Amino acid sequence: GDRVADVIESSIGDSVSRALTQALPAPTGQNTQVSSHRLDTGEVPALQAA
Amino acid sequence: GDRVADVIESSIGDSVSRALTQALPAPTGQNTQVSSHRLDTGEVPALQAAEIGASSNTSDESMIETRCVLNSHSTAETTLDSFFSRAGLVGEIDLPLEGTTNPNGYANWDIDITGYAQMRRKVELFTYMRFDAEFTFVACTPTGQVVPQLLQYMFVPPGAPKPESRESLAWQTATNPSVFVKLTDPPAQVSVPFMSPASAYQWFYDGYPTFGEHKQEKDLEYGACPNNMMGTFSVRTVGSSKSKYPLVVRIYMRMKHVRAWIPRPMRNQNYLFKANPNYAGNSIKPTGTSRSAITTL
Amino acid sequence: SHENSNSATEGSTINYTTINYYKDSYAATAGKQSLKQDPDKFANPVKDIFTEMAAPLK
Amino acid sequence: SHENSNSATEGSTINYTTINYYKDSYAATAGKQSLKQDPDKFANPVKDIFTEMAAPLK
Amino acid sequence: SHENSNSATEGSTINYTTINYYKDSYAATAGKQSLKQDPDKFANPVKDIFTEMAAPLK
Amino acid sequence: SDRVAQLTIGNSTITTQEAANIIVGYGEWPSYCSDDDATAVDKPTRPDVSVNRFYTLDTKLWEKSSKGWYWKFPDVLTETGVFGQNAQFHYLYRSGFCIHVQCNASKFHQGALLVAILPEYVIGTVAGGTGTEDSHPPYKQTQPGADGFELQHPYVLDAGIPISQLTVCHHQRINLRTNNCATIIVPYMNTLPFDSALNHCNFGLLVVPISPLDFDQGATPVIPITITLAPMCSEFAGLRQAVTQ
Ligand SMILES: CCCCCCCCCCCCC/C=C\[C@H](O)[C@H](N)CO
Repeated sequence: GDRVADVIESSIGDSVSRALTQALPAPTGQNTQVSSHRLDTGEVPALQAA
Repeated sequence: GDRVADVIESSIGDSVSRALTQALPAPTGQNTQVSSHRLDTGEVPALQAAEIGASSNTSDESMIETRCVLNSHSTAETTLDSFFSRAGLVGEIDLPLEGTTNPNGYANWDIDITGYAQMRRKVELFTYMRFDAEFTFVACTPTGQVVPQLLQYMFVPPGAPKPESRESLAWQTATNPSVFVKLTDPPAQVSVPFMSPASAYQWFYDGYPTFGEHKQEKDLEYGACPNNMMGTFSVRTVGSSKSKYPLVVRIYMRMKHVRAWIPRPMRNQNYLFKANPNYAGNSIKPTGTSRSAITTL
Repeated sequence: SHENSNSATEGSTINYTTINYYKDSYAATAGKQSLKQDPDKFANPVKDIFTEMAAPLK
Repeated sequence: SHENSNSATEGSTINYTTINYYKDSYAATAGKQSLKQDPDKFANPVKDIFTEMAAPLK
Repeated sequence: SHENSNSATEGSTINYTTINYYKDSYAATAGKQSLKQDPDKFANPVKDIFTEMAAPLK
Repeated sequence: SDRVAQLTIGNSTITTQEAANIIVGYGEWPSYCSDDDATAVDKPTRPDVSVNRFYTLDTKLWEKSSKGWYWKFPDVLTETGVFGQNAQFHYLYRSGFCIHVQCNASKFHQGALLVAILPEYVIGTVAGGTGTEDSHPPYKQTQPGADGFELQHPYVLDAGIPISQLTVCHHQRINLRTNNCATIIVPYMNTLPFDSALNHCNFGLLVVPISPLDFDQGATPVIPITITLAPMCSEFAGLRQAVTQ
């Protein structure tokens, strides 16, 4: 018997484990693709934030 | 006959007032919605910039966990109609028998509602006001005693002749409006229109009304709006002889159909004069009261 | 019904509910006003409005 | 509705908007008059009218 | 008809028959109330009601 | 796409790299007078670029013990340019304004200014201190021109009204960590569609340090403030000889 909106709109009792991930099949090592020269701005795949 | 492109593509002569806003109905207080936890990046509803000059657009739905509240509180008492339609003292005239002020059975009182601090500060919250009014004249003896006496309440607009005595010929009220009353009867009460040449009265006029050089001699003109000088209210004891009852007339004004523009800071210092925002610079008072320490209450 | 429209709100978007026994409309009651607000005019008077979530200075 | 038409404007082109609680019409209010002007009657009372542009004495 | 619903019974199941010459409803007459009783609320406030004939303690 | 601005009007241009935003006063843009609202029958001259452009008044120095300054409008522009000659040659006047205040300082300075627009900023006097004298302010102090006048009692704004509640009018805040400009766009504010520029002042521009300027010695001690202002949607009417006051 739920009537107020503070309990209909609730997430209490959410037992499902919300995961950000997904296990995918990796039977072999990852293959390598062919790559060329890039001489552009904006995109910097070597600069990271540990 | 417009041919060049520098005048076809022009915005000169655009009289339409382009506004960024829109007045929407708010009969009740805003209701509250249900809110949950947020644990995200990018969106920060609590961090503001008062440097923009705007106010915080934040909510409690964004800052705490709230419940649905249906607000049924009315916004109808903060209207100008309710805030100003409350009859307050604007003047007080004495018709004594002897003395120094008005010992000759008549008295003229130039209309300014800025002689008592309670109604002044409430209208001086705004810069411009346009209203009808209702004046009410409560006449009595200093002791409060009521007496059988007949009075004449004449309104003398600008240009019209002010009466020099009790038996003057201006009291004939042929075109001027007048009121006769007995004091054994209830207080008089007349309704008044918006009577200014401008679209609104203005309690603050930043400038001089007359042209010409402005010296220390005629420096008292600073701030005088003649669009507010609605004239003179005169009062006599109707008679050819001296009365025997001293009298005091109190005037109580009530606004109707109010409109107002440009709010101002409310005054925190004491008034000293009429139509003049002067203060005592030696005794400046804070607009609040003090503590001794900021960490201790 | 036959009376001069001569109050200080004739020519205003707001409509009133007044009582009058005269031909002069400025004698009528104060009435009920309309409940319409414009807080955006004083509180967020910016050319480029910004949302609650948006951090204003990008 | 049953009242004597006995005011000093009964038999005038102008119509009034009056209030009365008696059978005598001269007791009624002053009312609202009609807004009709005839300035030509005092200001240009000529048999042969002439226009603004026309220099009158040819 | 145009008046503020601002009496201390606006939001009550009971309907009144009032007279008013103002826009404030709290100025109106006391009126006639509705004739509705609930004696069961004070006199038999039991979860398990029992009849007249039924001896209550079985 | 908010901290940069280019204000272009006429033959003038102000660039800003550290802006907040633009304030539009009371939510109305400047405009011209309708035929409904007008009363004077004369055809008004609307010079569109010779007077609608940015003028630059003078500089005030924000020192440690600065109290504040005010500039009355349109007294600032009655001896300056083609605006200030038409205002002399005409009897009426009607324009909005775009005010712009600049104060640049390092990232090691700190301070705040309140930049407010108060309509009908009537000036009061100290009444001799005692409160007995009905003194009146001089013309030097009421209308001080483009060199402005400094406040003696800035808590009450020299009118008995508190500085705290001045943010109910238009305002921006110049916080030297966050910005160095303040743009306020003001419409025409009056009970009348037209008025004379030489007798009546429509509003005042208050510049008040709420937080005191502070820096350690070694830095630059001279931090100016410059007022830069454009008329907008200007109109003039009623032509006669030129009069200054
Ligand atoms: C039979 C007597 C009738 C008296 C009617 C008096 C007319 C007054 C109309 C209201 C005027 C509004 C108040 C006036 C303006 C301001 O208070 C000052 N003059 C300016 O500071």
